[PDB]
Amino acid sequence: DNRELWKVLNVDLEKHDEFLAPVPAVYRELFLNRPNRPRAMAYFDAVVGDIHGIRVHELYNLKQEGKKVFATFCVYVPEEIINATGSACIGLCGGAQYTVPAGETVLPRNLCPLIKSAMGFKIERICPYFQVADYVVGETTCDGKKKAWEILNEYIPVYVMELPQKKEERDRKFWEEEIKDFAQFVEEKTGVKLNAENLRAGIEKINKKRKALKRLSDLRKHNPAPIHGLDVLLINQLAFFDDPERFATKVNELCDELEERVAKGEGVVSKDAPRILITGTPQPIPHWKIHALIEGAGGVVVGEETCIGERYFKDLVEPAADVEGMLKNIAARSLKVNCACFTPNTGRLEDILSMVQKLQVDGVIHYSLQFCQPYGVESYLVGRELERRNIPFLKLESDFSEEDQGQLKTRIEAFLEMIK
Amino acid sequence: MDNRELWKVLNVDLEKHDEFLAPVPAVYRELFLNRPNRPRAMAYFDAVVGDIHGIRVHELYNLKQEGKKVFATFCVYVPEEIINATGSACIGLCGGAQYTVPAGETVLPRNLCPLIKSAMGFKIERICPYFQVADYVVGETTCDGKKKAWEILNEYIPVYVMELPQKKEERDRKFWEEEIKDFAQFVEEKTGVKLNAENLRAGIEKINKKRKALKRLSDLRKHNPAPIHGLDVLLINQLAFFDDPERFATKVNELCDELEERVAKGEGVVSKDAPRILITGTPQPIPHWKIHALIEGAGGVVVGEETCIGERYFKDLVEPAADVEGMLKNIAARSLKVNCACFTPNTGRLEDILSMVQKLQVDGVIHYSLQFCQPYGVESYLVGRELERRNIPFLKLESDFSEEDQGQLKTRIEAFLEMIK
Amino acid sequence: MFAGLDLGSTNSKLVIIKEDGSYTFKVVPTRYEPVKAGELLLKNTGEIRNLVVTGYGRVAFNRGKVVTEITCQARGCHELFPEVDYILDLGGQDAKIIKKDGQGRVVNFLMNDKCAAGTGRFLEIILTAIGDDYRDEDLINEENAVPINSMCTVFAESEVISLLARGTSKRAVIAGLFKTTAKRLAKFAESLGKPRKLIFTGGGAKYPALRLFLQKEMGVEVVVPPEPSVTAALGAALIARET
Amino acid sequence: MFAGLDLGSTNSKLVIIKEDGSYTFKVVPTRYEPVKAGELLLKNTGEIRNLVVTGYGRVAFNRGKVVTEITCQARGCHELFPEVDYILDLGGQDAKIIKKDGQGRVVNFLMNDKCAAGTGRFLEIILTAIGDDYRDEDLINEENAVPINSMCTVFAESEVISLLARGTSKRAVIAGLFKTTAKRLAKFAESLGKPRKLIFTGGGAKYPALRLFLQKEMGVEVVVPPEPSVTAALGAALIARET
Ligand SMILES: Nc1ncnc2c1ncn2[C@@H]1O[C@H](COP(=O)(O)OP(=O)(O)O)[C@@H](O)[C@H]1O
Ligand SMILES: Nc1ncnc2c1ncn2[C@@H]1O[C@H](COP(=O)(O)OP(=O)(O)O)[C@@H](O)[C@H]1O
Ligand code: SF4
Ligand code: ALF
Ligand code: ALF
Ligand SMILES: [Mg+2]
Ligand SMILES: [Mg+2]
Repeated sequence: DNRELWKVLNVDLEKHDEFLAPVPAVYRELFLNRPNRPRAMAYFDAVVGDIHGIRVHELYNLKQEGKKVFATFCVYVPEEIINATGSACIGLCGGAQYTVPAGETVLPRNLCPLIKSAMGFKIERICPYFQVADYVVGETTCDGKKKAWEILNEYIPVYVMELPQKKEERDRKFWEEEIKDFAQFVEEKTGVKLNAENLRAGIEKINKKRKALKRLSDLRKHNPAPIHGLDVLLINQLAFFDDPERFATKVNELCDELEERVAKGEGVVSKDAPRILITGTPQPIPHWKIHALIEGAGGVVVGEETCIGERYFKDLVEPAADVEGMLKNIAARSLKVNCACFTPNTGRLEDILSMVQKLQVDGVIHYSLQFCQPYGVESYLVGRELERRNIPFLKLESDFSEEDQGQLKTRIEAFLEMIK
Repeated sequence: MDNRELWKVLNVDLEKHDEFLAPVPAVYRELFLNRPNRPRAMAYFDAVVGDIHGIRVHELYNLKQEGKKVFATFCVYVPEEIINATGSACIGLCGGAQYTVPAGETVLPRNLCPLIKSAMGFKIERICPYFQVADYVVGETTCDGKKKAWEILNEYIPVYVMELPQKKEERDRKFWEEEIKDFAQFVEEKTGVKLNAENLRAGIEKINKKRKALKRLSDLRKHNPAPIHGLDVLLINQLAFFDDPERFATKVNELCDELEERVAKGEGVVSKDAPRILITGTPQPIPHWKIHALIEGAGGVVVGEETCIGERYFKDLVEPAADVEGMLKNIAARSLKVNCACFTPNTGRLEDILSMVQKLQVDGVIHYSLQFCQPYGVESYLVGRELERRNIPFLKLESDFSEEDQGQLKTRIEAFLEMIK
Repeated sequence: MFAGLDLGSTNSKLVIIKEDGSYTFKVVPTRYEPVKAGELLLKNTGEIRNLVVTGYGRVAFNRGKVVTEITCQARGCHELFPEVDYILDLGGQDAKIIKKDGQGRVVNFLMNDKCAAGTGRFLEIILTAIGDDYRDEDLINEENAVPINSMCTVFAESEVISLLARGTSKRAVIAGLFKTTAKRLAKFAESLGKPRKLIFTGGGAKYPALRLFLQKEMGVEVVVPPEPSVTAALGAALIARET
Repeated sequence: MFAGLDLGSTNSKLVIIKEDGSYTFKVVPTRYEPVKAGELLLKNTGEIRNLVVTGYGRVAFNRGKVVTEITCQARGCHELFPEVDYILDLGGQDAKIIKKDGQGRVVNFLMNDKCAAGTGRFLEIILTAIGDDYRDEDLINEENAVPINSMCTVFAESEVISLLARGTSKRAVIAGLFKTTAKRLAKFAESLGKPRKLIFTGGGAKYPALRLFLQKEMGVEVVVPPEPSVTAALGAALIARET
């Protein structure tokens, strides 16, 4: 059962129990006791309820079959290539304050919580996913991650993809070559050669998952909102852990239910509630705080311009007949992601403005984690443009510590009061 | 009013510029002029400081009057050699002053590197005559804060962004070569001076000579007793980014001559037994003198700086090439030898540190990096760990441009000095 | 008759507007227990028709219409200074810059970032320790207003310790803290636009040297309500009556 | 007699050792004026033949041999526990982890970063503000300590205000502050190598709950001097005798 699996993975059982102990109460308060949630949330509720169970069993069984488990922290790492071989790709961006002090044993305290928390999970041996992973694929995005990989490599082999910092022709070729080098790495480690059939199948599997999430995002444009944003965030978070085929089926089953709600004009709020767009950094599970506060004040979050959100699923791979072309197309897909580690990053602004209009947003909340300098600095020019377009804008920052609620509530609620 | 008239023509905010400048002479008096046993050849640089915003700014302005250009840079990777080949000037404008930090924070996060916030503020407030005279800013894709700040800075002065790779493998080396060739075209376009073998070799020799003079002074600090205080050499390395390369090189070489005379008589600035300290980490732009001032006011002597205002600036010289194409490739390779924490891994920087501990007879290494500097902040872990494995005393410090944390820094430094007595 | 209760981090304030349009006000320390402070303030109040509760303790008080201190401060300051569009409210834990329209409604606002929390409480604490057995009138022309880190109260506290540890004057440090705070708050109060005139309210406005330094830095007139502690509570009471 | 005078951020402490080898101590608050405190302390103590002064006030107090508090602390802790190689000193503004050898010599040390400054003073402030009607008996019996941000005292204060504002029990908050402080200090006390045994000293070691919570995080034996306040001053006095 679960506890024997964690033992074989060399999980620190006591620290892990301590980490998981408060989670059911929080999930009860923020999810299960919230009314009018779609029936199709039951699958995702059960995933959270056994978050370190059945999926971790699946990954362990894949390794005993000779497959591998690749851990990633950025949407730029090509899931299509890993899944082509029948290995697993999981995303282990950290979202927990519990592990931050452990991360600070080797990292500066003035650093993104996402990075510190992930490092602490691996160091304390608290996470069964991090324990079952064979490899970490890092990328050269923000400063903290780039330099963290050097340290993390002492605990788990880290392969570091060099992502460039512009999107010119030279950059796109450089990234193409990085993608082909990574393809070779995967082949070597798995012993599974990429060919037209298995790469096509891997592309198809991940396009299906993205398409599912795109379908769910689109349904949020309706009025009244058919689903609270917090439920969608959760679903986008679990995209990084779940089986992609099952996950896509369950997302699509939810969309069918939401379509019926839309057809009957049913929603989770009244048509007068303020519709909010979140933009900024990803919110990894269980960093639910900002959604929870907005929707507990009577707002509804109707989209996330973030990598646990729109930036993850909006762009699909285009098909091609051979491996060479599919690999070029996989590189191109990821370079559509308008992350603030690129300069300039004007496409992200275009995305935000388009989402405001497609989602009929009453206000934009720009949320970035403390000490995330790419999104922290870029927030100035984003705010300046939304201001001159008369789009209400609130800039928020926090870390994973859950108890700064009062400060965040006053700022959020004053904003909602203002835009009513 | 020769200087104030020029500043008025540069649209300097004259009121704030005086208030910026008003406190500096007393500091310089205290940390430099009243300090005993300084080489006679410090007189030149002392004079530069005394008129820090005059002679040189006038020269730059006169250069613009003749159709040449002034390029402002913030990182040693930008090739001074290409700019200088055309006759145009290159100056480094990394910020070192708390005064402009609030101004920088009007457009930047407050928990960002002070180097960046101070530079942003100088331009926003129109405080700095050098920043006011500069035609262009050349920004590089190094740390997060600088790369994203350039996008904001472009609203105030045109910014050309060079993309530096993040590794040093063959594909990175070729990439950087292409960026250097792109930059060369930009300088040719803005100056109207097409580069050729003649003026590009000339540009290389001029900066190679400045680098060589700085290398020469660096090697002389290896002697015991130390012939010069590290604070004076920090100053010189700071002024290398403002001064005329030729005049600067000549005056550094004149200083080295006097220091050789000191070495030849066993003359030093401190006793034989004073702790010999290596600084490593981020650059310390003028007037960020605090750390050196505190180490040496506590009886130590700084004998080297493993930083870009220091060893990383002058260690590597361009190698000769016959034609323009080969010189551009060699310029590119010179700067790619700099072992900045923005590259991964950055194992050369650790080899340089060990090499300088041995050559400079160092008793302790003080790793100083600016608050919220994440590349050097993070890399500090592995650096201190390897110096620990090698039984090299190691002290990690951090601070910003605010001067009144002296008490905290003194206790840390002095306990370290006591530990390595 | 119409009540506004402002349960702040530091002080709790009650304004009562009577039928004849006049009003009374009471302030008591919160003592980290806003429920107790509100019951105490409402003790013996009389029959209340409408109540609005604001401040941090609004999340816990079990009756009254809830409204944020931003909206209340705008409304209250509008009652006093309809002709001034910008408001700086300095409390014990938060700083707020607010721009209001000709009806006193919020057009835009900004609160302190996380690293700027706690400015007012730090001023309260350090002034009690190193006293100010001088009178405010003397900090204004200090020759040495030593500059003190503006980053946060942790960095500032460090510098205060080192400065007094080496013998710097008490007054010079006090002057330095007020000037640094004023310089930071001057930039802050320009975040929504350059005010032609500024209302400075909240308890932090009760430091006359802070107001003078702020006004000199901003270069425009800074008006302080006759009782800056209660302006947000007045706004709550006005909203309660309007409601 | 040989005297050691530790002029710290928060308290100033005096140790006098006779020829016998017995010693007396005296402690007074620094009140931001180290010279005064040292003057007050040394009065009527009898003439001193050697003096070592340590702490923030050491320079300004223009008497004696000046030695840093890192070296003094190692000395005075070595007298009491020569078999323990590691020392955690928590004062009012600084935290320090010290590794000494079998002879008492400091072989490595580490002091808190800037954002970790002022931990001790914050605990004193907070305990005062929230008082503690509660007995220290309790914080160990606390089944629902609330984790508080470990970044710095600014972020921790913000959370304390939020928790009490919404009705969290002071006991849950106080227990959470010590626990979180213990967790960070435990990791901090391993920066120099993981000790098999730890000395915990300074005024911070006087909080009973911090001792227990620290030991439980460390997972190894913790020993606390009889008078943690004065061990740095004893080190200074032992150095005055030796010098
Ligand atoms: N004489 C004084 N006593 C106490 N606090 C004062 C005094 N004068 C000014 N203040 C300031 O008033 C602040 C509290 O202001 P207030 O607006 O009541 O705070 P809040 O609404 O956040 O509870 C304190 O932090 C302090 O900085
Ligand atoms: N009863 C108490 N009163 C005051 N402070 C206490 C008490 N018990 C423990 N302390 C702690 O002791 C600290 C003072 O420690 P000390 O070592 O004297 O400081 P320093 O050497 O830095 O002046 C305070 O900041 C506080 O956290
Ligand atoms: S100590 Fe200051 S700078 Fe550091 S995180 Fe806290 S408030 Fe920010
Ligand atoms: F309640 Al406050 F600033 F802390 F108004
Ligand atoms: F003086 Al201290 F910790 F602040 F010993
Ligand atoms: Mg208030
Ligand atoms: Mg002490």
